[PDB]
Amino acid sequence: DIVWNNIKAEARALADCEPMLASFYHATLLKHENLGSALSYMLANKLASPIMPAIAIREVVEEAYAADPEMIASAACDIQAVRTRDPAVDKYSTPLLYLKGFHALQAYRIGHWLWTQGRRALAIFLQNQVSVSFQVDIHPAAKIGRGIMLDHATGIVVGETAVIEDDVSILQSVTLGGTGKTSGDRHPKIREGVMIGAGAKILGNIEVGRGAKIGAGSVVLQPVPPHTTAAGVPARIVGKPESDKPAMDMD
Amino acid sequence: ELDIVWNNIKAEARALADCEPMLASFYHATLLKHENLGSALSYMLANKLASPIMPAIAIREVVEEAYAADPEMIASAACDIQAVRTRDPAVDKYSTPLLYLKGFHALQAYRIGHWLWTQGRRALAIFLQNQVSVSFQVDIHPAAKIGRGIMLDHATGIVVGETAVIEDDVSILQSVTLGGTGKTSGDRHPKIREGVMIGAGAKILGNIEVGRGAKIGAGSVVLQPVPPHTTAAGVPARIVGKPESDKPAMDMDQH
Amino acid sequence: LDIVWNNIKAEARALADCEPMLASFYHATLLKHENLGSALSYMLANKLASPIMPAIAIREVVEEAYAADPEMIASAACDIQAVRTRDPAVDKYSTPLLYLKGFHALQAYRIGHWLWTQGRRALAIFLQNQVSVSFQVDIHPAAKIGRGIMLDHATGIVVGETAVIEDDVSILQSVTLGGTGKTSGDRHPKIREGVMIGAGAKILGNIEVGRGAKIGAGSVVLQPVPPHTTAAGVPARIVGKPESDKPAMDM
Amino acid sequence: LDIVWNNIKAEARALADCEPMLASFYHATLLKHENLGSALSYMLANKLASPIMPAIAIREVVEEAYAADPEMIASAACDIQAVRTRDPAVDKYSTPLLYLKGFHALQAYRIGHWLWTQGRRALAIFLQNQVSVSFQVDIHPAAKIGRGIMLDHATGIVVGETAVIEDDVSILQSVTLGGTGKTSGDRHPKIREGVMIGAGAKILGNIEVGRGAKIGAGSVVLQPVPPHTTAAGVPARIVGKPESDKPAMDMD
Amino acid sequence: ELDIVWNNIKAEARALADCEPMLASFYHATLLKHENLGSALSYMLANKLASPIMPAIAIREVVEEAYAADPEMIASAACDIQAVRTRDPAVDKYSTPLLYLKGFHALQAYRIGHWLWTQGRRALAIFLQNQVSVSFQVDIHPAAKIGRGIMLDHATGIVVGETAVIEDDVSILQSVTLGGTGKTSGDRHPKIREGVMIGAGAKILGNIEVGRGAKIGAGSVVLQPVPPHTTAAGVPARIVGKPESDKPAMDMDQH
Amino acid sequence: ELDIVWNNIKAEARALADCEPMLASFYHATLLKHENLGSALSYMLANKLASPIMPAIAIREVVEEAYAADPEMIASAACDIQAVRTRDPAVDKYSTPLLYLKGFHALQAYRIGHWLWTQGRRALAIFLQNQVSVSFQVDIHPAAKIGRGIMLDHATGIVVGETAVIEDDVSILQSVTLGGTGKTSGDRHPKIREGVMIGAGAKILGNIEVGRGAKIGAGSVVLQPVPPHTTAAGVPARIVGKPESDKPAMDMD
Repeated sequence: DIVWNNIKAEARALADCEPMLASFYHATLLKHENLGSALSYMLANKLASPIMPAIAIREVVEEAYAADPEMIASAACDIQAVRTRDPAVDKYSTPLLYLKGFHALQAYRIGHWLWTQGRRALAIFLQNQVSVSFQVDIHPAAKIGRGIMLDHATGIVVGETAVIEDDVSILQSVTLGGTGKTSGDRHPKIREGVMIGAGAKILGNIEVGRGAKIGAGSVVLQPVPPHTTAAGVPARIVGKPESDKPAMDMD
Repeated sequence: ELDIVWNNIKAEARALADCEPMLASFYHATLLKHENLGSALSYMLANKLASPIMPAIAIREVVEEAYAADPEMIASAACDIQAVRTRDPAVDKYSTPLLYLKGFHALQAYRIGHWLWTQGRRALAIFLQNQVSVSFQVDIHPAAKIGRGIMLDHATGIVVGETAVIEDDVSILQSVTLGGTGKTSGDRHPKIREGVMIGAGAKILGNIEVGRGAKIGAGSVVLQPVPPHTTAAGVPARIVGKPESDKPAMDMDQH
Repeated sequence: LDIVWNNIKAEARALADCEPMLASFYHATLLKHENLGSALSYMLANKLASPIMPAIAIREVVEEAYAADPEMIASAACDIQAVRTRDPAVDKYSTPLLYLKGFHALQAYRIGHWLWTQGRRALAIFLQNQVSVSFQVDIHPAAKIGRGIMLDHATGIVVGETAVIEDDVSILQSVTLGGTGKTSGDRHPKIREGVMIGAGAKILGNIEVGRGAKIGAGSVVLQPVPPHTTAAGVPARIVGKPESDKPAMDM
Repeated sequence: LDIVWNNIKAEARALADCEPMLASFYHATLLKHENLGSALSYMLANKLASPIMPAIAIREVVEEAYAADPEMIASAACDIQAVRTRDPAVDKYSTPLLYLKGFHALQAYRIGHWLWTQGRRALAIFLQNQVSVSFQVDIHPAAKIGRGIMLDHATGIVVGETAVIEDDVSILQSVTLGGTGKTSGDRHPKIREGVMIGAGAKILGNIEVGRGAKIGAGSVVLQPVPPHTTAAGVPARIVGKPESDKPAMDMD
Repeated sequence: ELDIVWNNIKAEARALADCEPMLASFYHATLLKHENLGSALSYMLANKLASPIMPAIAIREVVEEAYAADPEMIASAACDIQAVRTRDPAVDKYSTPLLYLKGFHALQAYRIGHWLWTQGRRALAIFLQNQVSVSFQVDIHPAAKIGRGIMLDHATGIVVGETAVIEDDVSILQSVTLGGTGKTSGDRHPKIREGVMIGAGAKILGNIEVGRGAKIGAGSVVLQPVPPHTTAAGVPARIVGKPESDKPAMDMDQH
Repeated sequence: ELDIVWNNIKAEARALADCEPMLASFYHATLLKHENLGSALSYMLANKLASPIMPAIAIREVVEEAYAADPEMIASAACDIQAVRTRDPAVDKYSTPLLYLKGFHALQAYRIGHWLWTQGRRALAIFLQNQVSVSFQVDIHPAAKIGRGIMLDHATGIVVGETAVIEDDVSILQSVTLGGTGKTSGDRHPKIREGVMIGAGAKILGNIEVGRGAKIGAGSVVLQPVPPHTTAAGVPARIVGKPESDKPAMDMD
């Protein structure tokens, strides 16, 4: 509710800032009563393709938001996460309009909901369109929570059996990928509060304890305990982070 | 092998057509309406490569030409499908690579640009090479010599340069670079041999062998040659062991 | 600018005959223009075009910027020369202009930079993020980047708000000149004249990279790096001194 | 409106099986909707979409109008019935909705009309002219048109600012309900309930066409025309009286 | 009358390719890259009928099917090309109808919908019929029986209804309606016979003959049958004379 | 006259920009961002003529060339704007023709193809002629000689052939055909003179004068010459009168 009024606020100012984009700001933000509508609009535009047009995607997204409204809530926490944690982002509207990490994340939620409902064929279709379109490959069966930030995002991979809990922050090229040719648990369970830096690779079914910090470039083959800074290739513990939840700080 | 894979695709397609009404016509357009795999492949390549400069319809003419002129490309692709199905535990269907997976699409798009480059049609090969980079996030120079039964899982970020070779039964992941060194033309890209796995975010630079059955770890930056049946790793790459199978491409043991 | 522009035009006439399907393309992009500045606005308009801002409208903006700061066109000619010599895969002055996303993203950065100078932030941000989606090269408009630069392959490059890249630098796929902290202010690398950075480096925070250094592939560089030094490893220690004065020219 | 909608849905299920290439089309346009109003907003959004206003954005506008004046949806159901009976080429309640530019233009008029009532003139005009280009039907939003209307073929229809068309009218290609003068004010026909107008009529100025008349094909009608009369000729004199009460229903 | 016409198209195309650089690739794509007329026609129809619902690539498959199944359609179209070139003094080239003239395109699109309707593929035939109305402003019901050597010059506004017939060597202009009467199915559309011209803005309603070689006046509204070798005209249509040539379609003497 | 019309367009545009938020950026893109009418015209023609074969950006280069080479086109178009505003009681704004009216667009697209044809760029002129037919339902051969202050109101169905002439201050409606006869090249299209109105669905065939100030009625099929200051009509066309004004184009009686 409060986040949505700032978006609308910022939008009125931007509409005056840049005439070329007035109608854009009006179409994406100002014409909607609430965030859920701005989200279906944005997802429809960003996922649209000849095979499924915006208008048809929007029907699907609205279905999912009608059926599990906490998605909209999740996304509002995802907006707040970016605004504080990204010093490049000074506005509640920037993620919603412009940031592929945020878009991919919300597109994941739709495919997740679809997969919950056993609508696998669609979930997979979208998963892969999102890869091509936003350069983020998240399997719909992954369990991701609220207040997440995929900053820059180009190159993120997250596989079938992964979990990401609330208040996590991830960067470009991070892979929460698997090992083996065999189905079953083989993807990381990343716990509440973790930061992962650019170009980490975290493979197999391994915990990353509640509050840990995976350094940039790190390749993490073994479990990593809470409140620990892992790093190196492959990853040994070089540290303990400077805050309880290093996701909020981005050291 | 190409007849049986094609009937499973068609089989799966009939079921999916019923699974998801919104996409019936999609499944029909991409898979069910075709007599064979080669047709489904030209369809898919035409749609995925299409651009105002060369529309699907025009790309398809080119792809069909190449498949008419070197039908083993269709064969190669059927081995690429089988490779993914077994090696990817996320992929439980012969149709998933064909419909959805940019690694598979980029790979087949490479084969077209390769054929073009063999025919001296360089301008086109380059055009496509770079469109495929933009469209699928895979940058493969057409002059590279890549074989059958290959898997570019996830694929975002793969680079493979002018003088590289990849032999049959190789498996590669996101961000792998088979890139070169120097400002000078000539051999300067890896020759990756039959059976290798390369993990996420490797960088393998210059003209260096990677022996038949080796395993390049994730994150690894590989400046010197790597012998057969060896597990390289680290930045830069030293040998930390020997892999757990003959051909670690088939297993995907990233440990 | 005039020397090459004639080579581009030359190469174009030959290519027009090489490949009939693309004659009209070569004519539209290169042969129909009196100078490089026009070929650049054409190419940027086509490559940045979107339903929200069509080629025709983007071109008006690019032409404005080139009218207002013509040294952009100059910068881009040095960017073309840089690629031709340093890329042994590229044997033609026209290849970067037509085909190479690194080159396109780089020039698109210059437009967003100019826009940001003029306080047209809303637009600069819009373009920054379209370029991320379209070319997989995220760059912040506020970064200060110079002439004779090469982003070879490019997929995955990130460069953040407070970065500097000086003249005669060469960067590869997945390089991140990214930041640290949740706070605004200087937090991105200042990469100096002559540096090469190899594939998949990650250079984080406000740190110098001295005039002529060489960052190895895969390297994660958390501390300052002195001139004429070869850093490497994860994290990065000095393993030597490069083989040329300015290792950007050699690769 | 309920019964017509179930036939559409019925026909759609059969067609979905008839033609695999168009399954997803039939599903997208007809089968996935609970009611006619939704199928109408869908169709109008797709057909009016343009880079300036995308389907998604048009749909929001159409849904607004249908929320604000639901009798539009009703009007359109009568327009569907009209075509099915009066067009011997049309054997299905779904054909107008999917395929017939006359029907589309007519419903697009209703949206621009509603917009113009709300003083949203700039939009109404924008759409009026997009519809001209897209469907070759130029209807000014300020015209007052009613239910059970059929614009069969439609290419070339013009209908001007001050025209009225009442319920149960039928019009063909190239018909112009156009005006005269350089001056604003009443200058367009008031066509009354039951009229047929044939191909390539031109009916100019502020003139009645009485309740049940029949304007022949090719006719150029400069003077008023009384009820239950067959006009014709260039210019139009009365050559008779039609064979039915309401010649719109017959198309003699 | 094919094959010689096709070499002139190709000839003209080579010259035009040099005339106009902006359109080289267009001339190459539509004409020069094809071995025969049938291919240029499927190309042309695919591009011109393409829509998000059915893309060029998909339409082309359908057109090729029809041309494989009833090759005389290609023949018919070559006679339609010849017809325009002689009868249109604005058209000095065998390629102009194929590239540019909506009458010619709509005509050939009719042939596809006709073939479809013969095969009982009504839903598609109707879809195309109406897309052609929107795209080319020509509304021809697929069930109409139209023959070779026809010219729809200008074409904007032509309507031709379910039960109409047009025989070989007919010429029709903008706004002509070969439309019907009644609310009832059955024969109710004109049977226009070999050699007729119809001028701009005629309206010919109901099941009525127009004899072999007649000439319909422009603006004419024709409610009764019209005998061979007769010039009808007026609103409604009475006979004002006899035309100046045997087959007034070939001349276009509109007086 | 071209300065003052252009300031009204710009004026109207700001008001409309506030009227309708969905279209602000449209009004800004088409009208407000341009220094003069010539730029707004190249913009509009580029967007409206754009196609996969020739994109807006490429068409605009061509239109700008023509306007640089024969600036009186822009002038012609300003007279075409004024013509519509007065003569169309449905049009109360100098900007309506420019944004929205296919008659106006087709007319200006004709001017480009005409210029191209004068320069011997026939292949392009023909390409555009026919795209305009498909896109705007107006079929005007580039070789026709058409003048300023013209109004194609509604326009759907207009045809105008190779050897036709339309002089200044003419007004034409939907379905009008200035078409020809014969299979033979040479003069065979009407020479319509200054001041004529032609009503809906006229058909005027062969090489015949229509004198300076005449009025062709709606539906009329005109096979013989028609003298100045005369009201023709009927099928075929005989003289039923004399019009109520000197130049019946300005009145639309």
